Amino acid sequence: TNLCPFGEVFNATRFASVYAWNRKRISNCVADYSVLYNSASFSTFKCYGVSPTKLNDLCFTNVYADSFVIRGDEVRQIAPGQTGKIADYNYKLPDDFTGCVIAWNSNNLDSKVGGNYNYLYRLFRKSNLKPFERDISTEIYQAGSTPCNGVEGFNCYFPLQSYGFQPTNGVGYQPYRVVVLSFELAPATVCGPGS
Amino acid sequence: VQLQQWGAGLLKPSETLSLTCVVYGETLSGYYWTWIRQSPGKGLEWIGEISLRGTANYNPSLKSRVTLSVEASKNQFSLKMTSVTAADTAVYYCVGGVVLDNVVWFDPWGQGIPVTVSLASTKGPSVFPLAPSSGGTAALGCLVKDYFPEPVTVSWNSGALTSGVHTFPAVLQSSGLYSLSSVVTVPSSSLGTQTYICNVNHKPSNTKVDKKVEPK
Amino acid sequence: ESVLTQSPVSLSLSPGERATLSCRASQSVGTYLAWYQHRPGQAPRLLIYNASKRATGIPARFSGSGSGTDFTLTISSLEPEDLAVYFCQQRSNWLTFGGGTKVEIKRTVAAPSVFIFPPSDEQLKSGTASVVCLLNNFYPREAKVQWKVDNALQSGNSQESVTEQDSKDSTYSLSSTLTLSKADYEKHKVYACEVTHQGLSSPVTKSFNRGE
Ligand SMILES: *[C@@H]1O[C@H](CO[C@@H]2O[C@@H](C)[C@@H](O)[C@@H](O)[C@@H]2O)[C@@H](O[C@@H]2O[C@H](CO)[C@@H](O)[C@H](O)[C@H]2NC(C)=O)[C@H](O)[C@H]1NC(C)=O
Repeated sequence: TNLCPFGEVFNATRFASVYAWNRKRISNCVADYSVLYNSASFSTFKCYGVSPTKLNDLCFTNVYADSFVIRGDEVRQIAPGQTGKIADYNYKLPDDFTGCVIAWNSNNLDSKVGGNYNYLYRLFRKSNLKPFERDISTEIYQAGSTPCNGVEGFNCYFPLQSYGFQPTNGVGYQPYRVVVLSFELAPATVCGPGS
Repeated sequence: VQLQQWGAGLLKPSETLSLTCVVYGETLSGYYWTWIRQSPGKGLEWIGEISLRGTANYNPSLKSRVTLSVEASKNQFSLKMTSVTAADTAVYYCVGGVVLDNVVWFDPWGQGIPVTVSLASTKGPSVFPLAPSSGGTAALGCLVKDYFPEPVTVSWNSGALTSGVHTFPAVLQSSGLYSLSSVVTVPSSSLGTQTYICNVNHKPSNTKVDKKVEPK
Repeated sequence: ESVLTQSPVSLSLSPGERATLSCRASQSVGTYLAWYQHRPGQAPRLLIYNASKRATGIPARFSGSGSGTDFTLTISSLEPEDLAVYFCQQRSNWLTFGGGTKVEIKRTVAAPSVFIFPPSDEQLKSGTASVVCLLNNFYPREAKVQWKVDNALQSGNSQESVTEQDSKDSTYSLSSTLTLSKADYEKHKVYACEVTHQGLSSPVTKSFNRGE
């Protein structure tokens, strides 16, 4: 009875940025699930395609835990069929996404007085992302007709932009840690206590 | 999203322009904040832009005299010009550069603060009452005469009277100082019982005079 | 650098009509065009971005079209609040703002309400006198104001000021100030202000005696 290391991804000391989201393949274990849903410390717990209670008695071929950090007003973009700077250039969920989107406020951790500018997010990109695509390219983006010879300037902007996280920010502009569980469904390797 | 703005309005033809602009209700993250000015009838001229990370883009004409800055702590960014001439007298806007479909446009514009550049000193506005002397509709106002430089803010009853208030634009007199008048149409019977007061404030001279108008 | 030209320079259209503003480019730009609206006493806004995409919070009346070098902004129904100056911008290589087109609102002929204000006793103690004549709500803007001091027409001692078109009734307002010295003000008695406007069948005169 080896439970899945959900404490290693949810409580993770340092979280990766949304443009370079961290995926941890979870396999060969039993998912408690009910322990995560019982905790009231999460501000958003939306599931798609599968009921959270039925997952406690079901099995899947593989599960993936995608963890990153965004802002409050951007959590609504972590959902199937969403548009925005996060859903198009950073983390795109499929229109047939089968899983759960979990998010909670982390203003007392990732925010520092004077500003914590270590979390980044892609601001420019010539085409929207594919579902579950990950872009870490630091290539200078060409906005206008002028060629961009790898030097920043007018219509020559660095694609990544830093977040401004201060404890004095509004409730909708604070750092929120998001964990997305993708249920890839071959023999099943992750089951619930029911089975 | 709104933008507050500070800055001096009267400088000498050899001093230094200094203007700051703070952002409220929005972190200065996914924006390329810029300064844009427009001299009277000249047309808009793009001064320069800056981001949170400090990257600076400038106009090739005034690239030598402009030194932008950014204070991510106070959510503010400044603009400084060296050796400002008389041709620099314009209304300076601080504008935010949105990122809409990979094209940086200018959605959150600001009101703007004019910077008059002249060796002449500052003057204080003299407020005089225009007392009411038609049928059932009287007219009164205040006269803001002899001041420099523009602008001045005029409000009636501390911003509580907004119906029928017409504030005329200033006109440069032959003396070199400005003069304007703000009038309001009020009911005839409300003159005796109600109290009408105009509130004038001239920031370049720190003058804030409140003058009450009464019938003669 | 590409230059932007706007046609026409001024448009006078009544409420409920369709105004089509053109912004031509000297070089090829594509879809890197945007239309801005500058209200008379307010900061400008962004109406159309990317030559066809309507910005957030913009009414559906404003619609952009065109690609390449000829763009058109079409206001479906002019409302009294749409009285403003509209200019275009391009971001194909360098930012070049357009010249600008003023949108004027036509309305029914409104006769002005004339008032006259003698100089206050505080200003008379200063040594200068200013007699203010007011034309409150009128259309069209053309209005002749003539000052008479004891039936003597004055010319070079007056300066006028006109407000922009109102956002509610689309009417103007004019103020004519007559600047005289304290001595010259008390050397005469009758001070009148005659106004000649289109909506008035006969010129209206508002006078006052200094002793009253
Ligand atoms: C995230 O951590 C909290 C805090 O837990 C403690 O510190 C951890 C580093 C680890 O040593 C835990 O065993 C500690 O209890 C967890 O909250 C506790 O979790 C345990 C799980 O066995 C539970 O029995 C307690 O009742 C929880 N206490 C409170 C106050 O909530 C939390 O469960 C961790 N998150 C996940 C997803 O496991």
